[PDB]
Amino acid sequence: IVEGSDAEIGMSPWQVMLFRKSPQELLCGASLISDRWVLTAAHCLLYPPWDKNFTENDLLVRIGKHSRTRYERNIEKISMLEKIYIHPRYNWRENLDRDIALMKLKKPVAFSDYIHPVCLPDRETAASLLQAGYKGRVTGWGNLKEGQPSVLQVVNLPIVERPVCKDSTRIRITDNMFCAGYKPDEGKRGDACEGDSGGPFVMKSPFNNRWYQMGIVSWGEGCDRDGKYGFYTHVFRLKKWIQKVIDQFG
Amino acid sequence: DFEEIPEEYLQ
Amino acid sequence: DCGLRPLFEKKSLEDKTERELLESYI
Ligand SMILES: O=C(Cn1c(Cl)cnc(NCC(F)(F)c2cccc[n+]2[O-])c1=O)NCc1ccccc1F
Repeated sequence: IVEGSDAEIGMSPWQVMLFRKSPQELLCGASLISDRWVLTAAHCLLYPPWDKNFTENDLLVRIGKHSRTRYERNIEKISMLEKIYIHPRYNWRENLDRDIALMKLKKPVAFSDYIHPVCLPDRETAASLLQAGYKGRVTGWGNLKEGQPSVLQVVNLPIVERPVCKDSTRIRITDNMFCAGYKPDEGKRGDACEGDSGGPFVMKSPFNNRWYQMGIVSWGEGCDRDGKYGFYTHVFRLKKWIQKVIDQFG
Repeated sequence: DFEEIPEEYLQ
Repeated sequence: DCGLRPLFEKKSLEDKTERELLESYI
């Protein structure tokens, strides 16, 4: 995260760290949506252009963390994966369209003060909250500039008008994406960066006071560049796929 | 710079 | 029980910047 600040303890209890066993390294962010399921960006697992193609046994899921590098004994929980599910129509060849994947853990995680799932949006919540100008929150242990942070970083960003998103890049944008960030004249700044991918873009409903994950950190051109914006996977647009996978595979 | 995690998980 | 944080919502404590989010939902 660029231009963000340290998260408070227990601020994002659904934040998950995708950790590579060997070498031991942070791969991406992710989110806990139930005691057995984790949501992340498909490019974190499969991206042929960089010969990236991880399988269940190559990774570890670390939940309940705050510090990036320390093994938070008695606080975090490390889980193994049972099965990875990548959207059948994930478009890695062109624009990362449908950049989403689900990961089923071997055994349920027990919730605690630091581990708790985020809600997935219903059509109504998505309708009322996903509006240009409304701010969401992004979290992660990724780069601070285009040094990695000591602890989880957080930044609040405004959703941007589709036209503006379209006009800032050469990449073909689809209905399965939305972009966020401050305009160059807006003064404030901030953005996700390397290491943040797969993480959650969440919003707090003013109706029932719950946090909902509206997006997944997907891609950008640089980090916190003026005139550029971060792009996120539109979670609601892909909810039927999510429902399908979960009720079909447990 | 990551701290060694328990081998119990590495298995 | 999703989306309600044990250290915040469940205790009725606000985090330091959540107000900024709520203030944007005009
Ligand atoms: O690293 C990634 C993933 N990622 C990948 Cl796999 C490929 N190309 C990326 N940027 C380059 C790009 F031209 F925009 C792009 C986008 C989609 C498909 C192909 N390319 O070429 C990209 O971004 N995302 C992290 C991230 C998210 C938001 C803001 C900054 C940021 F780095």
